[PDB]
Amino acid sequence: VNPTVFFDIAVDGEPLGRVSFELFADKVPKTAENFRALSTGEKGFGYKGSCFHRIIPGFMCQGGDFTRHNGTGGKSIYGEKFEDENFILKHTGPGILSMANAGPNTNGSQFFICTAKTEWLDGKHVVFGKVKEGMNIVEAMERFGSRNGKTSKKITIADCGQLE
Ligand SMILES: CC(C)[C@@H]1NC(=O)CCCC/C=C/C=C/CCOC(=O)[C@@H]2CCCN(N2)C(=O)[C@H](Cc2cccc(O)c2)NC1=O
Repeated sequence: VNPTVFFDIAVDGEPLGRVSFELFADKVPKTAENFRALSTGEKGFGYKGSCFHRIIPGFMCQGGDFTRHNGTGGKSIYGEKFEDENFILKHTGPGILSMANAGPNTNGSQFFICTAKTEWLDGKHVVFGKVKEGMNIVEAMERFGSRNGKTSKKITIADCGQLE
């Protein structure tokens, strides 16, 4: 009933490991579906081959700009940015998957993975999933970030899809 999807993470093209996510389709169906479909690539576009453009150790890893690859782009499966679905789920700790945005109701494809409890994001960013397996891989990804977020190596989603 709740999809599981995975990313295979690579560092400058070399496999690091697999991160899998439970998507909370029972609580945020529209936001979950967006990420799910972009993870399978089923519409002809999505996350495969894209990079994590901003990694800030102790805070979060942000990705999802598969159109411009620099953090300015990305697009939802809905033909336009979409509304903040709800704010039921909170940023409770490491592993929380949540939507990046440019203000209220501007969800696209960019998302972030928390690497700490970030409760100050509640009510601003829509939480729609959590890491299930491979949190250690997300932690390792932090090695390649910095205080301002620029990455020291290219951190990419070499492959991704749905497991369940
Ligand atoms: C999706 C994309 C088109 C979007 N871009 C625009 O709004 C234009 C200007 C961005 C300025 C960038 C600031 C970066 C600051 C570094 C620390 O915080 C971040 O990395 C945040 C973490 C939550 C997810 N997120 N970026 C975003 O959603 C950020 C906005 C943000 C910044 C800081 C705190 C915060 O809660 C939210 N938005 C974006 O990245």
